[PDB]
Amino acid sequence: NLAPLPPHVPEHLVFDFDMYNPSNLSAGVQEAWAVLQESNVPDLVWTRCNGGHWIATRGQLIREAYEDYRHFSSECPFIPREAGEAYDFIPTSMDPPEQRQFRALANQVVGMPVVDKLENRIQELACSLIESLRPQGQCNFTEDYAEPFPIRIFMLLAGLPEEDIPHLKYLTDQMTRPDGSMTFAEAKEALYDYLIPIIEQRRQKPGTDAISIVANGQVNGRPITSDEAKRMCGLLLVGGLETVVNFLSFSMEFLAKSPEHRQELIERPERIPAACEELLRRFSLVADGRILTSDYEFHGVQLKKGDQILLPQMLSGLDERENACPMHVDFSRQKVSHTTFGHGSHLCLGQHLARREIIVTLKEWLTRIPDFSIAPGAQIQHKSGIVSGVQALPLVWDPATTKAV
Ligand code: HEM
Ligand SMILES: CC1(C)[C@H]2CC(=O)[C@]1(C)C[C@H]2O
Ligand SMILES: [K+]
Repeated sequence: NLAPLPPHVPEHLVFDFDMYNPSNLSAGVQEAWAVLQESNVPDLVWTRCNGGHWIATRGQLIREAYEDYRHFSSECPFIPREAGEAYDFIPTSMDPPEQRQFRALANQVVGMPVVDKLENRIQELACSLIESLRPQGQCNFTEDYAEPFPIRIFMLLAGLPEEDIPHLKYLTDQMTRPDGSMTFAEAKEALYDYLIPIIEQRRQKPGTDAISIVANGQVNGRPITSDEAKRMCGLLLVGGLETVVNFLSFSMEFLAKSPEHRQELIERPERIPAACEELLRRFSLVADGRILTSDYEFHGVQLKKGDQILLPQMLSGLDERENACPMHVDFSRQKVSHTTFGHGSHLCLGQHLARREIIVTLKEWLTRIPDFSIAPGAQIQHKSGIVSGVQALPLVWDPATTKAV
């Protein structure tokens, strides 16, 4: 239901958008969010859903807010408030100056030098999974590739057993698209419960895995504490288990529905890096926010200290004012503008791993399975949250049109 309208919010700014169950979700989750950018809607609106919060609907305001960390703090970055308050991951729950020291440590496990390290294991696993699917002429892409590929890469990088994936995937699901079986705080508690003994073991007997690197690392000189290491590893788990996993399904659903864009990439494989970028814009999928540190007049709207503001990273690139014809996918876009990996001091540290996983998937899938479609009669359902997603993606192809390499 709807929270009572606070006294300082004018009535002409009310627009009751539900980020966990938007009205037009049946048309596609990105399209459902894009109703916030129709001609009747102001640049900054208030929704009474999920406890009541502001929403910035346009790339210009979203970028400005993410840059101004003095007014828009990441101390409480999730809606609803009880989730944002419980949220204490590092570095995301910190503002500069304190935040920055932890980014260098995190960069040690997912930074560009490390991604070049994993280059061939990433390639090897993608090829292995796709060739296993190729003769079947069908798959459930979410379960058969979108989950195993990024998650098994992350679990190897973190030195965690693959048998733990269903448990951990359940918990990160509850932090991003809750089904109501757990609050965010309970899921976060359960994630830390998993991590605490592992952190302890790898500070006594350190190794070469990402948890060992974070847990034995230094933070601008001084040792990291066990608690900080846990709060960093929690974040890396969510990123490894929820981001590329869900993005790959949006991308493959689009290609399965658009033979012309497929053929363009088969005909012209060197455009695949650019296509990755244009797909990251069109099927952007993260939406978090900030909390006001003081009363502040922002673009002619009076924001109050403690107000939460959703700053949908998803919406910047779908904004017609940043990209003409924003809902159309054009691999030859001159200037692809988006904030899919965030903006400001919290720019995604995993984005280099993410791009490699996406580009390797596209190259290696189209090589072996150039021609595929949605299974006949299937209605693809999307789900909305902090990270939006695809419920299921049944694909079909003629094994005779395929190639083993
Ligand atoms: C398509 C894939 C991905 C997308 C769209 C994405 C998106 C984002 C966004 C929007 C933020 C900024 C959050 C904010 O400002 O509140 C972020 C931060 C971050 N992401 Fe990613 N992410 C992706 C993949 C990953 C992966 C695979 C990892 C692996 C560990 C990762 C690690 C991080 C970290 C550590 C931060 C925090 C940086 C900081 O707070 O200083 N990301 N991501
Ligand atoms: C918003 C995020 C997607 C981003 C920062 C978070 O807390 C995430 C949920 C995981 C990481 O990639
Ligand atoms: K918090």
